Amino acid sequence: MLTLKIFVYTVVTFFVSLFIFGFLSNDPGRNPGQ
Amino acid sequence: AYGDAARVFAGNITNKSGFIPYAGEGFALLIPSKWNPSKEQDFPGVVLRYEDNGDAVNNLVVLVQKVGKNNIDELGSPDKFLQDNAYLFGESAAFTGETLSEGGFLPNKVAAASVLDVQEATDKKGKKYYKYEVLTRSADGDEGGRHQLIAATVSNGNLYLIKVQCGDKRWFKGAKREAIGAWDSFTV
Amino acid sequence: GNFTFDELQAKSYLEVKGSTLANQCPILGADAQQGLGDVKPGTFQLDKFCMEPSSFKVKMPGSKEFEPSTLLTRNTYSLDQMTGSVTVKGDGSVALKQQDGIDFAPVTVKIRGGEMVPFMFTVKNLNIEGKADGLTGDFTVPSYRGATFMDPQGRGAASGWEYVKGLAAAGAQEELAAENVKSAAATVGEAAFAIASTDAATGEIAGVFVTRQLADDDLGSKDPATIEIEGIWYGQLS
Amino acid sequence: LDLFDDRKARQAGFDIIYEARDLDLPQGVRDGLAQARENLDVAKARIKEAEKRIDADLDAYIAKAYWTEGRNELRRQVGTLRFDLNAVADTLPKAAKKEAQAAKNEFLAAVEALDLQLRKKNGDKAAAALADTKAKLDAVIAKL
Amino acid sequence: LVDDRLAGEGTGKILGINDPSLFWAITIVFTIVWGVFYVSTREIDAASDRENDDDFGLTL
Amino acid sequence: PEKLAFYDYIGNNPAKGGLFRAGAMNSGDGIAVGWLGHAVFKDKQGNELFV
Ligand code: CLA
Ligand code: CLA
Ligand SMILES: CCCCCCCCCCCCCCCCCC(=O)OC[C@H](CO[C@@H]1O[C@H](CO)[C@H](O)[C@H](O)[C@H]1O)OC(=O)CCCCCCCCCCCCCCCCC
Ligand SMILES: CC/C=C/C/C=C\C/C=C/CCCCCCCC(=O)O
Ligand SMILES: CC/C=C\C/C=C\C/C=C\CCCCCCCC(=O)O
Repeated sequence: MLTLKIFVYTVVTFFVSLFIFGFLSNDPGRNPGQ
Repeated sequence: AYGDAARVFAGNITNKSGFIPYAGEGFALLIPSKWNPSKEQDFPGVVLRYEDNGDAVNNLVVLVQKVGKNNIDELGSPDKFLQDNAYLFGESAAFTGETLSEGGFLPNKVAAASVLDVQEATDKKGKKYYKYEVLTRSADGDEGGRHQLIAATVSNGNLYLIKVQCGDKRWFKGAKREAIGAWDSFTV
Repeated sequence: GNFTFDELQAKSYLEVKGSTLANQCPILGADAQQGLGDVKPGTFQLDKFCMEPSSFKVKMPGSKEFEPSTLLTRNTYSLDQMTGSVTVKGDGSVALKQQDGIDFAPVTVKIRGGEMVPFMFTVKNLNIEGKADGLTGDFTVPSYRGATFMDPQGRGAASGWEYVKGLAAAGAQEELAAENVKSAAATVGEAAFAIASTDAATGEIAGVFVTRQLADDDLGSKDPATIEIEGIWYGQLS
Repeated sequence: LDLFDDRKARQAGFDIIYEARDLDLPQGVRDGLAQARENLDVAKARIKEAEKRIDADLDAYIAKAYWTEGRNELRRQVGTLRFDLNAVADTLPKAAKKEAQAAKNEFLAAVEALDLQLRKKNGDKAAAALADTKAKLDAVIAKL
Repeated sequence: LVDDRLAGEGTGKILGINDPSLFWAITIVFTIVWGVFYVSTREIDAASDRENDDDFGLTL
Repeated sequence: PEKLAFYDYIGNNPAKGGLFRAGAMNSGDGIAVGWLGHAVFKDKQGNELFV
């Protein structure tokens, strides 16, 4: 059961870190406006 | 037509005591105004029955039975009189079996009655009364128990008895006032 | 266990809460004498008598061997805070009787085939006697369900329909006469206790137990199975 | 049904729960604050019982390191001590009631210190605080 | 007892960490993603054809 | 007549069926074969009772 908890924690933190550091990567500049 | 004007700008309420007086054949009592007449005759000798609009558990009934004795004490002691008239709380005749899985009940018993208070007193006229206060509990335990108020007397060779029922749930929510008022107003 | 009475009382509710330490029985210290020990013969007041099971086995009706089971109802299967009386004789015979306390806890387990087997773990009205090596007795097992319990279709013993209200056309339902009758009758079980340690300084005892009883029958609508429960127990004499 | 004699239950306090729920009665009557002020005998008996219980049971629990039991005892039956002390001290002259209030404040600060030490799970500090609390309670009882 | 369990629900742990392995997993994954982002954040900014001065960003 | 008795049956009442109860009434209640008789209920004192 501890292995499942470790695996789920790893997956969740991976996806949340992806979300955070993707929205930190100059997101407002990705628009078609001139 | 009628011609009666509407009671506009009237600062008085016609009835606010919460009780409606009743004059019967040899007895009188104050019936709660929020109750309605009923057509049920559960006990022998029923001459009056009223039940609450919001709950049929709250009710009162008046029994006038024929007896030989001219006085209430000749029917026995108050404990003996209550023991003889134990059918007023109903019977568990439909349940025919043995069980041991009840909460606070004797074996093979799904109901019980706790005699909380007994009293013997005489009215202003000089007629003796037998007053009881019981709390009957069920195996399932609906309403958290039922409160039974009984006042019995004998007049002109007939036994006059009143039983007022009120669920505990309504009893502690403020409906004990009407039940106690109806119980204390029984005059013969 | 792995904790004594003093160690348990030295904690806080906020520290015990959620750690499953409230579903366990205390063990004795190093001062405990083996067996009966040096207890003066006489009748004591039993208190803080608890029994913590450590294994459940189920023998299905039609089998001659017990089978392992997996618990499904979490940490709710420990009887604790029971009170009674304990009498010790000069020869060594001990008699134990249980009067009050939390002496029952419903338990549900699953077996190899996949069938849930509810049962009513209890030592209600325990009456055992014998030597400190082993005490053999019996107890009463009340019905799993009460008399006022109503089944999915609203059929109960002391409250509910006496037939199937859904099937209106079938006037008598002679085919369903078996399941329309509910009986919350009680049964009995057997126990075999033992004493392994005793501390006469503070009046504490401990040992092991093995009990046999019957599963539920859905108010007389099933054939009960036999379940064997074994584990440790603890009590205080004063 | 089957009759049972429970007429002695009312003498055991059967009407406490029903009186506490009576919305017609004032809040003081429901909470029991009116009865204690009317009858100071109950307040005096409660104060004496609280003092005796504090002494004996606090000694026993701190000796055996029963922190939860000690705190619960400090707030199970002693739970009306502040109200009882206020009620008793309100029936005294100005100077006497002022001295009683000062002594009660000192005693309450002592109890707060003892409870803090019991929560922190100290033995010697809790024992010293308990001795001080007993002394202060004796002083405030003698003042009243 | 009959079986074994983690026995951690309703306790009040920081981020639900009862074992240091969970802390190690969280920290390692976060650090890896942060390092990958940190290497490239210089190149990403240059796609706007502007320097990251005090006037940078989406402004109105 | 048994016909007159049979006409006095809520099973033969047409407003007692269902939308997805397919088939004839013989498939839901069974084929009637005889009339049991008029059931008369009496009190312990002899007074008649009606259901
Ligand atoms: C022993 C541990 C340790 C290590 C390994 C480092 C290492 C580093 N520090 Mg220092 N630092 C430490 C302790 C440590 N520090 C402490 C305790 C403080 C508190 C005062 C600081 C304060 C500090 C500041 C304020 C700054 C640094 C900076 C740097 C980085 C400069 C190189 C860089 O520009 O590449 C670019 C870096 C990356 C692309 C990351 C690549 C990923 C590698 C693996 C990073 C190593 C991460 C982690 C610490 C590894 C632990 C090792 C252990 C598990 C075996 C480098 C990652 C500078 C930095 O660039 O900050 C981000 C910076 O400005 N450090
Ligand atoms: C037009 C009106 C009509 C009426 C009133 C009747 C009346 C009767 N039929 Mg006849 N019948 C009809 C037309 C009609 N039929 C037609 C057109 C055919 C040719 C197919 C038949 C062939 C027929 C047979 C083969 C049988 C009858 C029988 C009967 C009796 C039983 C009724 C029953 O159970 O239906 C129940 C009907 C339903 C549950 C369907 C109702 C429609 C619902 C609301 C919607 C379904 C739509 C949905 C899109 C379906 C999806 C399908 C899929 C998902 C499963 C009843 C006296 C039975 C009998 O008793 O014979 C002695 C019998 O065996 N009928
Ligand atoms: C705070 C920094 C935020 C940075 C930006 C984040 C952007 C959004 C990212 C995604 C967020 C949603 C998904 C999160 C999934 C992982 C979390 C999870 O499931 O934890 C679930 C775990 C459950 O942990 C459980 O713990 C138990 C014992 O307590 C047992 O150990 C269990 O086994 C264990 O699972 O809970 C936590 O990890 C606690 C999280 C506490 C967070 C505190 C945040 C404080 C600062 C913010 C305050 C405001 C927050 C919002 C309040 C208002 C909301 C309407
Ligand atoms: C990167 C995302 C991964 C996707 C893979 C998809 C599904 C994997 C599913 C895992 C859930 C397993 C649940 C049961 C765990 C074992 C329980 C046990 O101890 O028996
Ligand atoms: C090179 C030295 C410089 C900096 C290092 C400083 C501090 C490191 C301290 C702690 C690292 C481990 C953290 C563990 C968190 C708690 C885990 C748990 O709750 O089990």
